[PDB]
Amino acid sequence: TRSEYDRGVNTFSPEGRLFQVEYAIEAIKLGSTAIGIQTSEGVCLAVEKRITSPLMEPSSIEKIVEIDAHIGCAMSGLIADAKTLIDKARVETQNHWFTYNETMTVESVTQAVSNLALQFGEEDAAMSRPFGVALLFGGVDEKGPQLFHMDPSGTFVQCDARAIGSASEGAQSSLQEVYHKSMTLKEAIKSSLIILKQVMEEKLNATNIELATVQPGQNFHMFTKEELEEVI
Amino acid sequence: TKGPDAASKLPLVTPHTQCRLKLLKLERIKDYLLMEEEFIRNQEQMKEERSKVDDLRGTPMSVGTLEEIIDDNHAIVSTSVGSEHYVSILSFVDKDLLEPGCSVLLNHKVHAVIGVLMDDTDPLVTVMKVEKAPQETYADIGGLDNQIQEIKESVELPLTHPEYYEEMGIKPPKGVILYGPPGTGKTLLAKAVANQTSATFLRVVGSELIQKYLGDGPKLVRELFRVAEEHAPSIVFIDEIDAIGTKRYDSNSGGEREIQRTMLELLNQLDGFDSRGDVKVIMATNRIETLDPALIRPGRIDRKIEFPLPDEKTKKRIFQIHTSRMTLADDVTLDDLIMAKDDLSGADIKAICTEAGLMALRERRMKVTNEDFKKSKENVLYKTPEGLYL
Amino acid sequence: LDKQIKEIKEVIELPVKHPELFEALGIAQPKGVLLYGPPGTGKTLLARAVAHHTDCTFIRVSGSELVQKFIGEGARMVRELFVMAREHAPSIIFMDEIDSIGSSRLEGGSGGDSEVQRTMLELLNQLDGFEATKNIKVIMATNRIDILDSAL
Amino acid sequence: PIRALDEGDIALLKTYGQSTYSRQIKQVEDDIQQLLKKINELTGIKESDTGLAPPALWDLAADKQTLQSEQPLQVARCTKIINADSEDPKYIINVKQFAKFVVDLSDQVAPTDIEEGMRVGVDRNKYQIHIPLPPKIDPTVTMMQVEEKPDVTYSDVGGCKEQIEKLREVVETPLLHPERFVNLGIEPPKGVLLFGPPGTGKTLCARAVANRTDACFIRVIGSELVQKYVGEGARMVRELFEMARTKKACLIFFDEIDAIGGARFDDGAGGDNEVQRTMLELINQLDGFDPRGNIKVLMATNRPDTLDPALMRPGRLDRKIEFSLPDLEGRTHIFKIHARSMSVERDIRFELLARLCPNSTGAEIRSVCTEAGMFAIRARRKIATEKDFLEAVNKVIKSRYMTYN
Amino acid sequence: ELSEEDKQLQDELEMLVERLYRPALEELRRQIRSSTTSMTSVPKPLKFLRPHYGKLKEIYENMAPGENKRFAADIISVLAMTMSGERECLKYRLVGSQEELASWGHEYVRHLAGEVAKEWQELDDAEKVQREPLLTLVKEIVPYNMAHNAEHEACDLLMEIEQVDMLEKDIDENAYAKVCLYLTSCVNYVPEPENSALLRCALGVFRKFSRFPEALRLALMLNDMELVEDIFTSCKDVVVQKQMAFMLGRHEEYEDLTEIMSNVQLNSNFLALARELDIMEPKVPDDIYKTHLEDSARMNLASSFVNGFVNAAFGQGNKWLYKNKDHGMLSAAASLGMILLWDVDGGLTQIDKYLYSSEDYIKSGALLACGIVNSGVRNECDPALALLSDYVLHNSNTMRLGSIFGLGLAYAGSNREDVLTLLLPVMGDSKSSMEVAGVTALACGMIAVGSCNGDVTSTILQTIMEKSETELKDTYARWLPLGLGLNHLGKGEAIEAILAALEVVSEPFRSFANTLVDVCAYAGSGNVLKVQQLLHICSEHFDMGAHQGVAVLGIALIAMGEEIGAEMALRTFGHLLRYGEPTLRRAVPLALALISVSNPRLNILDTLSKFSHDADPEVSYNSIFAMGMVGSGTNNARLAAMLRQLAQYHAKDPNNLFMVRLAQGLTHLGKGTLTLCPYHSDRQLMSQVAVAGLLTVLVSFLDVRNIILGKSHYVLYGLVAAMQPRM
Ligand SMILES: Nc1ncnc2c1ncn2[C@@H]1O[C@H](COP(=O)(O)OP(=O)(O)OP(=O)(O)O)[C@@H](O)[C@H]1O
Ligand SMILES: Nc1ncnc2c1ncn2[C@@H]1O[C@H](COP(=O)(O)OP(=O)(O)OP(=O)(O)O)[C@@H](O)[C@H]1O
Ligand SMILES: Nc1ncnc2c1ncn2[C@@H]1O[C@H](COP(=O)(O)OP(=O)(O)OP(=O)(O)O)[C@@H](O)[C@H]1O
Ligand SMILES: [Mg+2]
Ligand SMILES: [Mg+2]
Ligand SMILES: [Mg+2]
Repeated sequence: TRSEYDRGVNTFSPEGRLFQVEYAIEAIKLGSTAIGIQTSEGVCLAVEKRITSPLMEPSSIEKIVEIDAHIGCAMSGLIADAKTLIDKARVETQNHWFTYNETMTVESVTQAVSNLALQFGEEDAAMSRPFGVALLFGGVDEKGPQLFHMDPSGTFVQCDARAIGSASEGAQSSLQEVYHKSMTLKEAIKSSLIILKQVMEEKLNATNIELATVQPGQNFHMFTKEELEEVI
Repeated sequence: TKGPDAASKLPLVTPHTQCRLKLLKLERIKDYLLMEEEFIRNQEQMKEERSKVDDLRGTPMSVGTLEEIIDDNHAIVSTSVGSEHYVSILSFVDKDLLEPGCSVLLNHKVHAVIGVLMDDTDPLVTVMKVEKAPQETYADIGGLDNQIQEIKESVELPLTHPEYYEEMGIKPPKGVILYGPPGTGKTLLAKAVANQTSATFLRVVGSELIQKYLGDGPKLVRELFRVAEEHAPSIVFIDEIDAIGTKRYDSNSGGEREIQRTMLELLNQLDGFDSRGDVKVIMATNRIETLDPALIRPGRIDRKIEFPLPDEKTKKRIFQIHTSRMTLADDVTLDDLIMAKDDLSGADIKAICTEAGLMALRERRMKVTNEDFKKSKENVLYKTPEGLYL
Repeated sequence: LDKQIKEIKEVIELPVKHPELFEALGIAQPKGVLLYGPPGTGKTLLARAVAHHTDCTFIRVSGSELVQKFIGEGARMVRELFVMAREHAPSIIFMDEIDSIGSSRLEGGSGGDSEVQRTMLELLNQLDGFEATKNIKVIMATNRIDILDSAL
Repeated sequence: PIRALDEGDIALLKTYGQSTYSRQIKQVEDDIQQLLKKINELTGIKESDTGLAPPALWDLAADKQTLQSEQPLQVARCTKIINADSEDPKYIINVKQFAKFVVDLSDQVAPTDIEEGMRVGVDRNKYQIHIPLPPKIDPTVTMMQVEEKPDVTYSDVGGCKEQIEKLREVVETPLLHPERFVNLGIEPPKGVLLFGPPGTGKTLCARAVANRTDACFIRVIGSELVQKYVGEGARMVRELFEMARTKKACLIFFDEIDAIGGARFDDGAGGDNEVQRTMLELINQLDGFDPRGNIKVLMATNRPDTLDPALMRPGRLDRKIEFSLPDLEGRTHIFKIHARSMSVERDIRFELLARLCPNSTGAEIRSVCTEAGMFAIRARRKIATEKDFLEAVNKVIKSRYMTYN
Repeated sequence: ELSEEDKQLQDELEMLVERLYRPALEELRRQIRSSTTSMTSVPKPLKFLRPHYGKLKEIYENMAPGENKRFAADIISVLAMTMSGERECLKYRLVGSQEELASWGHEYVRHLAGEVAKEWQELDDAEKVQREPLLTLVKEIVPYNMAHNAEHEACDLLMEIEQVDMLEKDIDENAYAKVCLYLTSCVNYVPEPENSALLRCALGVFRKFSRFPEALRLALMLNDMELVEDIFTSCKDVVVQKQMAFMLGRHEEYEDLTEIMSNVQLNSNFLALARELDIMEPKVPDDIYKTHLEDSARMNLASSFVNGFVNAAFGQGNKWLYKNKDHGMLSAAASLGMILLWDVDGGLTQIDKYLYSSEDYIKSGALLACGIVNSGVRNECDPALALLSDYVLHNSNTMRLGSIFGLGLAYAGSNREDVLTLLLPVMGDSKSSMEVAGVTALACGMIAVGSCNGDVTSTILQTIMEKSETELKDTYARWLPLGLGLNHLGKGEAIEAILAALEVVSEPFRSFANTLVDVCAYAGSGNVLKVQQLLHICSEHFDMGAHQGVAVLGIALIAMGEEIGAEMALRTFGHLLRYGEPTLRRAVPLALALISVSNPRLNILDTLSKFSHDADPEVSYNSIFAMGMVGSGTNNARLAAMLRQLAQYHAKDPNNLFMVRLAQGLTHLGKGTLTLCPYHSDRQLMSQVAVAGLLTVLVSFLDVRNIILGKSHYVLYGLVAAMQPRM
């Protein structure tokens, strides 16, 4: 049936579906899992790496990348698209700071990255397929710590705790069970690591996971090797 | 459910190289065989009421098909004319063997029940049955070690070790494809299974399930699988399944739909509504990309074995096998052919060996040489533009 | 065509006449020959000469003879032909224009020559397969082999 | 440059380079083969069964049989009692392929028990009626009725809750609680086309309902509906539906119906029109100018894309049910059931296994469990583990992703 | 063809034969360059001088010594070996001073070897003077063979018609793999005592190369204890002496040599290997069975038998023994002693405690327990010997019936004169009972183990000379022949005198005597004439039954070496039971079992199953016990499953159920740790140990209805005496 309705982003199906958009959403699944948490003390991000074998340095599988001094970004999906949208995010944050001399709120930043992900095939901009990447922007704006999830179809929303990636449906349940509002960042780190361990194949061991935290204080902190060992 | 039939195979004298040990062993075979023949001839040559009863039995007994037995001594039978009769039942039948669809025996004149013929298997399937033991044991299968291990797990081990699976509730695989290029051993790995398997082996050819009469194909298939289940814990080798296995399409002709019907009946047999006994299906094909997911499914075909063009070590071992029985010359290093990464099949190695022997014979010699192998390869091999890469 | 005559003679005559040479060498008996060439360079005159000079049952299968309308007929015909050959062994089976009865295995289901393809598959199995042949030689001829199927 | 052996060259071949004990070995091989042939000639024929009985149950002086026999009935089906002409009824009969005769009654005590269709008796030369017989039940029609309940239940069809709910509704609920449908005023649908990707539990659901159903079940063998003798298939369909109507409450389970009837266009399919004809009979039975009775049909077909819209239209198939490549929870459940019976440690992450098997049919989940068992056996361990399962997954599901981090 | 140059060469040959003599010799002999050609067949001058063969032969006939007549013989003989011209002309040529073969080819070498062979067969012991030149020939050829790796052909010449030592003595070194294994196979299949000839030939090869842990096992194949000590003598390395002592037991520094020979620590090794993959678990019969998956004294016996067969020698009784009812005999006491096999330490205590106990069924069992425990282990402080020699000397059954089999268990395979003097005078049993005499013969033979002991042979002969006409042909008197057979194993044709002496026995009996003596004689080696005799003696129809039975058992015993022979015998036995009388059918399962004990091949399993559900209960029992024997000590799969199906089929059949449960117990026997297989070493030894037990078991089961379902049961514990570990 979907032989003439799902081969183009601009041909509606009888249901009213953008099947290329759902296919990009599926391509999100393939990626390595990420788990972002937002609590009263900041925002945490814990992601799984999929190191195939040594001789591939740690600093090429970029799941966490720093967005301004007050946001971190966890990627799930195609790397080229991830680079493009992270670059859009950085240039937007810095342009907003340049023009308004203030730190872009995470709502604004994820809104604008979504605004880029919107223009699939509009003849006023230049892509032709949805940016097949689902991103988590976890930052600290004037409303306290916040965490905003973006899906490839340009939809972004606040999330007090969200997991993305291959381990999406298998970790949303755990997050649902464990999360509670009055949570401290230490609890957030431990809980995210526990859920990652639950839904990974290799044994979590400080060189198959990345961790970062953006706090109402010290900037985005990427946990270093010794800190990884301590937490683990 | 009569029980396994398998095949009768005489023992295999271990030596192959021409040896007085081989002569002695083979004369051992000879003497025991002569002894068996003696016992037979001697005992069966040297060494009433039922006779007259079977005389009363109609001499030219016909065959009908029973339908709706009635009463204790009056059963309905049919005839090969489309007619049917309310025939009588004699006292010679064991009874309880008479079931609808049973091919019964009848008297020429009286047309009574005078037999049950619980042995009627279609000729097109009994000819396909295997009773020879083809001498291709797992010794001439150069390399292919992983494939042989998988096929052994599929076919042998739930016969010679039915404890591993029962120890942990798992159930053995039921089907295995062997798929790959033209000449890899997909049929040798079936021949060797026939050799070492004490279970019945059933030839099958996809081009043999397509029958002229409409609807006859999806009855020949049922006959085949019913014979397999009834007659043995057996193995069914559908060679060249690409003869019927093509993907089901809408089609607009009669023949294509009939072939698809044969496919559907095969699938219903492999995993239908009811169940499958201890029949293990081994299928063969040159292209697996042109088959229906219905039969490539992992419920009817639980294992798939590629037969990739053998690698360098396997190719070496294959030259070893197919030259072992030849008078080699010391000036022959079986590595000139190995090193070259030219597509070489197992059949291609066999043909190279044969052709090399032939070139020697033309040179008036009976022992191969390096130049002879070179010429054999060159005149045997049958069959991306430069600079487009690198 | 002296070299071609010598090669065809080798493959067909030498085994049936003198199997002992092959046995002593230890090499599997050659089992089939196939002829290339433009239209008018032997490829059936050689078959005619071989038939005229052979002491074995010569048979012809040339043409589209294996392609008959009713399904489940070509495979039966090829099988019964090889039954005839095995019965009257030793024998040489000629097949002119094998590309007709057996060529590239193109996809089927909608617009593929599935029936002639099945005929070819049965021929494949009978030439070589489980319970192979003893002294039946098969000669094939084709004016252009390019499309002739790899399994054959 | 090429030479052919001739004259003494060919004898020197096979005489010169040779072992002195070579002709002897060849001769003994040849005569071993010939002795194999001779022994197979001496023996290799079995007396067969032939249905001969054991003793103490036979009969001697059975000549009473073979003195009174041959009754060629079953070809008698009275079709017109000729009005009976009051006295001298003068029955008529059809022996089918043979002929149509007009016949009398002989030795029959009650010359009324013929009922005008009662499958009467008949003699060979003179066809006088002798005894009547009960109706005809085709052997195939009676064998199609699944009598052995399959050994599956509605707790092993994993990963399909909605589909099982719908199937259970249509098949069971009207049968075992008719109050609700009548009370609420909805006539329960009768007809369900189970479709989906090849292998998801379709036949398994069919088996489960067969196991749980207290009603007639007919596993219509697809190939027992395409015979020779044009019209036989339609007759088979009619007989199946007649047997159904005879039964109180019926569940027919036409499977692999893609064989029985796709489109209706002929072009070159004129020779294969008998299957089309039996398919038309199936339609007219499923619904036409006749109440169908308590008959509910669960057709199955992996490809409901070449089926005839006449058969598909929801006057005959009411609850077309798709089976979906099970989601993560369903895959969890399938893995869990298939590993229930295995020797697997008490700490395997079956959630993880479900995640690792994307868009995998339950058939492939079964395969993965069994290949995990195979790997455990090959390693010669009495307990497989999550690592063994992962090896099985890599073996089955997939059979480089450097850009989907 | 005849290329121009080829025809020129042919014309040169024509001129040479048509044409004084020195150039002719020179060029004609140099034309054998064609044969010497390293790369060629079809030597052209051979077959080019085909029409001239008669001319050359007649010229040689009308030739006299001189310049010619010397090198023309070479050409004459090569043209000969091509066609005609036998060893008369061959050796005339060789006397022509050309034996080197260097100027000739490997083809001529092999043809010469064959020609020498065929003249040797054509000749007899007369004209032996010609042999000596031919012996020098063979001596000249063999080095050429060891040069050009024709080791098979050299060994062919050696084995040819006779035995030869010079070559395999002078067969160099470090290249003996062929002369070792290939001649081992030839040995395995030889038909004559020139078997033993090749045996000590290979032994001499090993000795010359100073590496003989293969002549180690060859010693047993050589029925020469003197050769056993001869091999034991050198033993220059204590390290290999240890392994030799262990092998001898399984089949300088004097402190431990005798200890290892007697196997005082084999129990320790067995227990250590049990700890390795521990299975130590006192069990319950149902688990060996699966009755949950579906108190007669018969069930007691079945449970005891299965439990003992499974937990044998694991050191784990009166409480469960007490359930006795007539046939509730010493079976279970023997079962406890067996579960305590080879555990003399606690064996003494337990057996004493359970011997100071109730009536015969508790003391005879204790004595059998002592003996069966002592089986396989010896010590200077003889155990149980005092009890056996002092207790139970009165004339009666039960007591001595068990005690003598216990003594046989204690000291089988020893040929010890002390126990021989204990048992031979006590063999006098016309005073005692018939079964007692039978068991006395059993123990005497089981100790003789083919010793050819004249004294024990005389005892058996005099016992059988003591003849009661009605007693002989009733039952339970065949163990005199059994003991005679055990006293005489595989000695070859050295049985004719015994056969002539026995030929005085009555006609209806002594068929068993002759057949069992003959089979206990030559066997395992494989003699086609002998198996012909066995098959024919089966084949005479009798319108006796046990005579064909012993013949069948003999076919089994003889066809126990060559696996090729074993398979052909499987075929023959299928034919036998198919076209066979009920006695023959009953006997066939025993033969199948002997062919494949504890080696459960699907073919034998299938055939026995197909013959199981038979109208004759005796046939059924034989088939189900054959199943047990094929599955013994393997835990094999699907044997238990099909066997439980058989039991459920024979649900209410008492005897069938008992025997099938015994078959299941055999199936789980030793939990795999013990196997009944003979041929312990290289699967190539008619092991004097456990062959006596197996043969006794099979002879007894030749008639199961009378003895097994009678008043005796020690057959099973004889089979246990045959048992041996698989670790
Ligand atoms: N591993 C192997 N060792 C030796 N011979 C091999 C091997 N594999 C293939 N062959 C050759 O394969 C030939 C038989 O054909 P083979 O089984 O390879 O055909 P296929 O293409 O796999 O199957 P099919 O016969 O169905 O077309 C035999 O001559 C044998 O020489
Ligand atoms: N080398 C040749 N020597 C003799 N005659 C030849 C030769 N080549 C072709 N011919 C002639 O060709 C005819 C033989 O037909 P040919 O064998 O070429 O046909 P074919 O094998 O059936 O070919 P195709 O498939 O192209 O029809 C005869 O006229 C024969 O004289
Ligand atoms: N969702 C599922 N729940 C439970 N078992 C399943 C499921 N999917 C597949 N299976 C397994 O697959 C097998 C059942 O396959 P089934 O016969 O139902 O397939 P099908 O979809 O009808 O296939 P076909 O296309 O051949 O008709 C059983 O092993 C069952 O365990
Ligand atoms: Mg093949
Ligand atoms: Mg032509
Ligand atoms: Mg199905």
